[PDB]
Amino acid sequence: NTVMDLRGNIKVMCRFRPLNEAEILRGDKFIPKFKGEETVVIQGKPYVFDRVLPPNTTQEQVYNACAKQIVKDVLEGYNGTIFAYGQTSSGKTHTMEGKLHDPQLMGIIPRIAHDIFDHIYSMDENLEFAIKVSYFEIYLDKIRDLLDVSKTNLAVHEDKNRVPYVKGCTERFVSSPEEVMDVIDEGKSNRHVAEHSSRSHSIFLINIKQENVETEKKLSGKLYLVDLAGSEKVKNINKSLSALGNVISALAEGTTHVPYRDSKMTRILQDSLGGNCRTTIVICCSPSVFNEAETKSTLMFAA
Ligand SMILES: Nc1ncnc2c1ncn2[C@@H]1O[C@H](COP(=O)(O)OP(=O)(O)O)[C@@H](O)[C@H]1O
Ligand SMILES: [Mg+2]
Repeated sequence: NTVMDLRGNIKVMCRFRPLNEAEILRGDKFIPKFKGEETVVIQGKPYVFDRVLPPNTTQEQVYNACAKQIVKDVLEGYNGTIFAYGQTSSGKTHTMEGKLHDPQLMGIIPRIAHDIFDHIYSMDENLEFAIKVSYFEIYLDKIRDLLDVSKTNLAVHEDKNRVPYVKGCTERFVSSPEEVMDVIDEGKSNRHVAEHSSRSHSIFLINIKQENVETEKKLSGKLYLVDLAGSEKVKNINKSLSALGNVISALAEGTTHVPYRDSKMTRILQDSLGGNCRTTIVICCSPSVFNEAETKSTLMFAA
């Protein structure tokens, strides 16, 4: 959807982060200019987005602009993806997970958590839910499961009925917002070390299933939260982000065939990416000169 027009439904948003302690000491010039709620400029000719989020924008502000709508109709049987993009340091991980237990500094995923268990708990009623989550990285084109260090190079089969999935990826049923937090921690705790996260894609899946206890009828929704690896140029390739780009721009033209198979990632996410779905990309940029290099690359990744 009652708040989603058209097969996609790709929105691109642009969070600029504040200059940090280093950058201010150094005396970094500050390059971006903000015309309105959607436009940003550097040197010349604009970039237009669904939304621009200047340094001042709070997490709670970011959540409402990017996630809250997606959350509502996952609870109504639809699939959704939220991407965080940008060079290393831009604030992708600030945006997606934040400080998990500060009520003010926590990012999207914890906020999605609290949100979910609040629609659910203002009602049931006759609705009984099963919420399971999967947490896995894609490093060097292999699918490492962050919930089970046994599993690396996991395999992408295509289901029964046409569309891809990830065989035998650990699932972990949760039932409180903090149990959702736990799974993020568990994975951070299984996650390889030696920057490593700076060079691998994090996929966080929240699978909500619900059944009516009388009518018996049931809905299923999937919400993927993805923390993409830095887009900079200066642990390899990252043709991946190009496959991603290829998919998005394709959807947003109204051709007919979409380069899903071009990467493991766009293969997996295919059923939560395009058509009936919502996909919001949060591209994250630094306002410094010292990163204007990538800032502009990052900026035109979208269209
Ligand atoms: N919008 C913001 N407001 C305040 N601090 C931020 C913001 N964005 C990033 N930071 C801080 O700057 C650093 C870089 O963020 P990070 O999420 O690690 O970027 P990336 O994930 O792209 O490497 C972190 O210490 C983070 O907490
Ligand atoms: Mg990061």
